[PDB]
Amino acid sequence: KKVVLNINTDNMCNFASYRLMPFSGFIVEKDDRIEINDKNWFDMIWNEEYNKMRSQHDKIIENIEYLFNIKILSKNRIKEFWEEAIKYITQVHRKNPNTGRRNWNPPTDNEIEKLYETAYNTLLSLIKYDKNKVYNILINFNPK
Amino acid sequence: KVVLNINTDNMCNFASYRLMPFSGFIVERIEINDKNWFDMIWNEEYNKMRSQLPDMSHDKIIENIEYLFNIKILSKNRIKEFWEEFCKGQKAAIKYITQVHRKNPNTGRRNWNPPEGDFTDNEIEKLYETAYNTLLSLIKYDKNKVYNILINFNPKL
Amino acid sequence: KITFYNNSVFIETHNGNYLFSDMPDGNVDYLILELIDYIERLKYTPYKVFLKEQREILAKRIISKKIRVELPKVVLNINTDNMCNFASYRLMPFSGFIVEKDDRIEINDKNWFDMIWNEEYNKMRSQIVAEDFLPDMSHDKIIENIEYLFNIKILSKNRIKEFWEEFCKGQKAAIKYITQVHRKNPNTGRRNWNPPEGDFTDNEIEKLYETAYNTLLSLIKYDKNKVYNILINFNPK
Amino acid sequence: IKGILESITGFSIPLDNGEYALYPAGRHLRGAIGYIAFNLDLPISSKFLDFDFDDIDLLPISKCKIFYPNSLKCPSCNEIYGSSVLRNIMARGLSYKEVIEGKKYRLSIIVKDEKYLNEMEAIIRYILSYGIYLGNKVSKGYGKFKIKEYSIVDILPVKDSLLLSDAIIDNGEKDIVFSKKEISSSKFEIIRKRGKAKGFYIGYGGLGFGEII
Amino acid sequence: KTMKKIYVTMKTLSPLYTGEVRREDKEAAQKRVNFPVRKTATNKVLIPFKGALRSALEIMLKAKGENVCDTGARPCGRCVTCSLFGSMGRAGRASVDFLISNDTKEQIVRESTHLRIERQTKSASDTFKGEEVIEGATFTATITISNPQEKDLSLIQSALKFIEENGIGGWLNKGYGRVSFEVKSEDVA
Amino acid sequence: AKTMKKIYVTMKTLSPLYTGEVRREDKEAAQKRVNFPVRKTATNKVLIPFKGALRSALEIMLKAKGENVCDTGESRARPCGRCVTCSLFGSMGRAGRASVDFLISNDTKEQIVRESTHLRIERQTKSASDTFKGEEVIEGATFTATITISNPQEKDLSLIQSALKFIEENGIGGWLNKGYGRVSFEVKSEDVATDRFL
Amino acid sequence: AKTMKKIYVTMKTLSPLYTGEVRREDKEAAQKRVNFPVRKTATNKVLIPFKGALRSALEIMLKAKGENVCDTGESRARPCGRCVTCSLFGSMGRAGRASVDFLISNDTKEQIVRESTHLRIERQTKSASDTFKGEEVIEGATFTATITISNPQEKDLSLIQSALKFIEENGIGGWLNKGYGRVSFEVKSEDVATDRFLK
Ligand SMILES: [Zn+2]
Ligand SMILES: [Zn+2]
Ligand SMILES: [Zn+2]
Repeated sequence: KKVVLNINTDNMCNFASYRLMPFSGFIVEKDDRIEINDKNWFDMIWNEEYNKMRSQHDKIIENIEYLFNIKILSKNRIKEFWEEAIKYITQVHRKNPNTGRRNWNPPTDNEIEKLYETAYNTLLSLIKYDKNKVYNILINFNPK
Repeated sequence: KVVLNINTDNMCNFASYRLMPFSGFIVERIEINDKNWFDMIWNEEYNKMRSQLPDMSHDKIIENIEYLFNIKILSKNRIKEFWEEFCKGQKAAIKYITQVHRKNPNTGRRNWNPPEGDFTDNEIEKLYETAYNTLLSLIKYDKNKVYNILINFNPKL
Repeated sequence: KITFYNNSVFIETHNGNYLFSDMPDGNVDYLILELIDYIERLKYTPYKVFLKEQREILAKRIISKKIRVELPKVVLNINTDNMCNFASYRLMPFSGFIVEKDDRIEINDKNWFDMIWNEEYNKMRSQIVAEDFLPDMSHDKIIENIEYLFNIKILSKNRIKEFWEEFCKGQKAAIKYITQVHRKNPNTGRRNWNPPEGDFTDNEIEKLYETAYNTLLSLIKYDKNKVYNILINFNPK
Repeated sequence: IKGILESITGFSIPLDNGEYALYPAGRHLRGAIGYIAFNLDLPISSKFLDFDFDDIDLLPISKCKIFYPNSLKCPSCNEIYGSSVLRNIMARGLSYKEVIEGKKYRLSIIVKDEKYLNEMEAIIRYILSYGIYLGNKVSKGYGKFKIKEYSIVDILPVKDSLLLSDAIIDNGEKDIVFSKKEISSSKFEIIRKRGKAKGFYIGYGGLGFGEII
Repeated sequence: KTMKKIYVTMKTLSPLYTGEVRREDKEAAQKRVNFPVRKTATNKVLIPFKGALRSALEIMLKAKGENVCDTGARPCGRCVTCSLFGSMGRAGRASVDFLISNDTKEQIVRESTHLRIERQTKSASDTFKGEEVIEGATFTATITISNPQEKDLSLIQSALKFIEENGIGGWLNKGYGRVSFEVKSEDVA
Repeated sequence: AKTMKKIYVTMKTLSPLYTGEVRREDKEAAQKRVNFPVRKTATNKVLIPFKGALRSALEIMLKAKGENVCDTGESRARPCGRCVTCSLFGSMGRAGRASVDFLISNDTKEQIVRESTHLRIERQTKSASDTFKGEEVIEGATFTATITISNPQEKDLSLIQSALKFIEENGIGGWLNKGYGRVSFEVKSEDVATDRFL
Repeated sequence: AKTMKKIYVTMKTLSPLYTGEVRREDKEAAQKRVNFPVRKTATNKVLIPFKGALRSALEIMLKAKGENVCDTGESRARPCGRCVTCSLFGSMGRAGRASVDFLISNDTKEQIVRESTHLRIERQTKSASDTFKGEEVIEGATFTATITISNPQEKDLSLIQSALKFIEENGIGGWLNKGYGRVSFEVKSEDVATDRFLK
């Protein structure tokens, strides 16, 4: 079969009048058309096959004032809550069983866990409140 | 033009493409060709500047290496060291296998690992000769075939 | 310090005493050029003179006068000795390799390239493996077995991650991975499993390894959507 | 001029009411070649400064042919374009939007008289060696556009009664805005018109604005 | 008139970080990498290079003694950096390209883990993943200067040496972005 | 602003040095052979993170001396912006004055990096229960770095040198408790102006 | 916190010391001459692992005493983090406060390193059935190590000294059954400040 180099020949050496080059490419049979392509090629198709396998109320506002005052319920939190939300809030409060690392912000340790719980409560309740009410509530706290 | 100058065997099937990992030399009538060209060219010009095997079947090779691996005549240190001398050429592998197999005239002790079991003297020497003939005939094969043969017995070759 | 003489520059540095060509009185470490008398009249005979072909014949005279004569990235040698003497030239019949780094250029032999070719061969071989890209239990039993081996840390998040990567590469690659992981070593007696936490003996530990083997074997027969919904609960990434 | 331009780097082209042009217009090609022509001393710069010269838009091309009319559907393949191509950029206190690069666009510069061709061929040579920069933030590296092909084919005008680009006629519901920013005059004007909607060439505001397909 | 075209070849010596700015591509990449590198849709790497040149010239010309505005304030329009790298009104003569890589993403861009270690406990308190460019990765640019002057190549090369010593892109204090810039000037008339 | 501080750091290893590979692609390529690869360049030279070690040294020393110095070591801890290491190394708003380069080796991986065998031995039967291969940088291998301080102060160099002697006392890189990473630093400082290039 | 403990140990060798070479390329260079190379630096000085010996000594004695100590010697065993040796030598969530340096010889190679011959003899015949060559460290060679205890306690120096006497009793590394590695220790400790470098 006809054989085509996809490799770059624009780097060479001259030894014994032979224009040689050490190379580490892969030879591919493709339907009576053989080719020898580089490592990048295999990187690209390994990525393509991986992506193909990958194709499958006043107290609430006062709690937000306290929490944003010590910045545990900060601006990106308010944004990503707006971007949303129950599964999000579940995913940003769940304590890691190995390290005990809740994904909130740092603000005693008992007060820290109470404040963390306070956030989960306030975050869950505000999603209970309808849109616009929370939206307005959240604008003067983080305008975005 | 392309002349591949390599065996197009050992073709695995990643995804829907029959690939085959390779490392060789492109030489310009362009001709991709393997490490044997570099051995030939290196010997040729290195001496031009100095001017002032047994053949046993592949199934029987695999079965005998499996048998000697179970009774610990061939071990992971031996399969790795023989692979290192096989990468150094087909003449260093002959020297290494001859050095391991040889009976020292004063002691009579071959450098193989002794078998594990209840084998008598003639059976032990027959298995030593089996290891010699098997690793001697294995060299007659190419690097990829040698690699697929010994990669089962030693997974970190 | 730069003095003068009859055209002579006499630049003194901290390293060496150059003289570009009356003669001076100090040491003229490097001299740059009847002149033999100009050499012989000059105190502290120079180390190495810096001298169209008549030059070379003159240099032979400078060679005979017992004076060194030169006729007009750091490079290191990783070579041998061998040596030879042909046509008044100490030689070496060697062919090799010029390796270019950021600061050094080194001259290496073919043995270093064989070292590099062995490494590149061993690198290439461990990229393409087999056909990249069974028992059976119920789905809920698979859930409680993965929960139980997660609690006792036999099946960990890293093991679930490599299981998902070997499952995306296909069925046979994942079969090879679990048969490698559950491989009891005949000369050592350990498998490639995380040992469970808890007060256990050898029999229930071996049984738990067997149910880990059977659970990860029976999960392979399921499709990718069920396996993804089975393993996100334990490994969220 | 028949050719294909590849967006090497993305371009940002803002419009009023919040939106961005989904591809570069012919006014931007006209402006950028006018900037190159003043920077090369070629005598076409006074014609550029004139805004009613016919003597001399960039629509995306498809997997087929050219996309036709904010979405632009393909004629044959019926592939869809638009609102999957715009991308938001928040960079150092600025929030703009751009188009992802790596996409291929048409060439439309049709010289009605032969007398300036050489001139047009000359600036195409500059583009063929250096590239044209269309859009906002031109000096920041944005808006690069290489040429992949170049040829010259004469064209007879329309012999019919659609508007691929936009048009300027009477009073319209839509609103089109272009500008004039004259170097060596210190003058910039965001000039306003209304025009019609989309879907030779002119009609009827400018040469590099109207299109009849 | 004449114009000056400077081809900037760039070799990477220490790993390069330029944060991705495309929001949809960022949030497509945030499930895996917390700091995606600035990437094209042609899978190439973008580096802003007019800001680094302008800032280098501003600090160097300010510490020399010349009257140059400091951005970080509107441009004055009368200084050297306003006549070269732009002012609100007068456009800049020096259009400076993005530093486009000659290679694609899969050869030069790697996901790398970075830490935050507690000082007393001496364990990894925090963790993140950021994309970075490998070293030896070659980037190309061409900058175009219309109506050049005598002090045109020297200012560009001096700002280029300031970027070699200081770095380009983000994470500059940690050692990221230390590059070497070769050059190639030509005059087009 | 008219002057800058250039600290050329030449560091040699008295103990074997390990720092861990960070690139995932490089690390997953390396575990087919080795379990703990050393962080290297794509130009095969060894790289060590350096700003974190100097910053951690200054935080521990300055906290133990008694200055009002914030701690950025804890999880998601915020720098205050008032202490001397916030001014010297970085703050949440103001950038760091010291642009600390990476520790770039002079030699490549074939000269200084060597793969070795580490163990885990049972205490009762005295047998090697586990075994793993890890790369390390050899002893006497030299590394170069450059610390560029813009807007310098009088006491910045004393702080950097004190942090360097603390890194000699503790170690740099990983596996510091097992004896790895003990180093010796040479310092060449100099005052420059910023318009040497001009 | 404010202070840290410095424990300088100077260990002299009484019976010959072997600690095996770890580097695979240094091994493969040295197996053409010596079957058992000694652990060595690139600056030709002998390296000995020290943290594992002290840790294993403390776990063995504190387990025999009956104290709550985990074992980190079984296969893939993880430290709990609540023991007494878990504080000194580390756990999964916390590092060890006692950073223990490698034992590095004051002399160099080719001065304390001596290559020797070892035997295996038939019991029925009394003939040298096997022979190998191993690289040892001579007796009287002096090694120097430092232990930096970051957060000192009252019982750290006593625990370190007790582990040192156990290393004297058992041997430090290598063929400890045959009699190799029997050493003795000299201890000099001081409570230095953490801010001593801040002049
Ligand atoms: Zn200005
Ligand atoms: Zn602070
Ligand atoms: Zn414990």
